[PDB]
Amino acid sequence: GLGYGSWEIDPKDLTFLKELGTGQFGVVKYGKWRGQYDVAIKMIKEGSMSEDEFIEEAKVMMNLSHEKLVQLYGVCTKQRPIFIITEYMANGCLLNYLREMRHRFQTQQLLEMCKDVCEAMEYLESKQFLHRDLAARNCLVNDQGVVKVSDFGLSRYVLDDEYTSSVGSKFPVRWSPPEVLMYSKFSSKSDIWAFGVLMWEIYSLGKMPYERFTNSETAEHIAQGLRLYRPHLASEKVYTIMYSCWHEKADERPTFKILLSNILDVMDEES
Ligand SMILES: Cc1nn(C2CCOCC2)cc1-c1nc2nccc(-c3ccc4c(c3)CCC[C@@H]4NC(=O)c3nc(C(C)(C)C)no3)c2[nH]1
Repeated sequence: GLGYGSWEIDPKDLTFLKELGTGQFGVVKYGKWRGQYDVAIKMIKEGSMSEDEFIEEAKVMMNLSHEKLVQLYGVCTKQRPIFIITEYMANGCLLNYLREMRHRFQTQQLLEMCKDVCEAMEYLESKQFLHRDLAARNCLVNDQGVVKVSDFGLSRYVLDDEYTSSVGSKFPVRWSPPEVLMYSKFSSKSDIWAFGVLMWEIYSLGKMPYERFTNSETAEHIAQGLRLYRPHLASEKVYTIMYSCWHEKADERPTFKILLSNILDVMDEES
């Protein structure tokens, strides 16, 4: 009503029910909107976000819609802390889901998770919109086992130098290409490299990439041409696709449209 924009949700319409976890912007909770509809609510901790810049960008993010992207519903900005309201995903983050051995996933199921994420990324690529922190920890799973991409773009609004600096403790070193580590040069092709590492995470059931190395050692080894190698559950055809993401030259890595075609082809050959 009066005083609320299209983007704005009235926080008094929210009921808070459970805590889901804590991350870069603070606490995230599960709740209901108008006593009926499941939602997730990010409560943005004081000092953690460039708030005015995010609010202006939220207008662009409200127009991004795809079945394999976590859906933004709105924001609450007339009070602090500000809230970000999204679709609720009942089975939690992909990294923890992969690590639960009781699921005993079949190889067909693993390739379907890769396809879910590739569909989302092809859509963002079509709108020239980078994720910038693609990894299994930033994907979520719903009650039907469908994987969706979460928190795309939000890296631009983090005020913590240990996350933003390429030599900081929280920087995603193990998901980054050589030109990001050396010159901090981000592009569609750095999202491509990260997607290859995510495919490796899926087929490895959530092991840490380069698990015997530090971040510093990983950066040096990548520069010398070392790469991750084939997980036991990945076929030769699947490993070819993930490895194509790691070409030293950025312009020789595929697009997400090409990767999606390749994944569909392997599904037809291995199903
Ligand atoms: C967990 C969980 N368990 N369960 C069930 C499992 C079965 O038993 C009952 C509980 C459900 C969930 C669950 N559903 C969800 N739906 C929507 C969103 C979230 C969500 C998304 C992101 C984050 C969290 C939560 C919590 C930790 C921090 C994290 N990152 C950011 O906040 C952040 N990171 C960045 C960047 C990438 C910019 C650093 N920005 O914000 C959801 N979590």
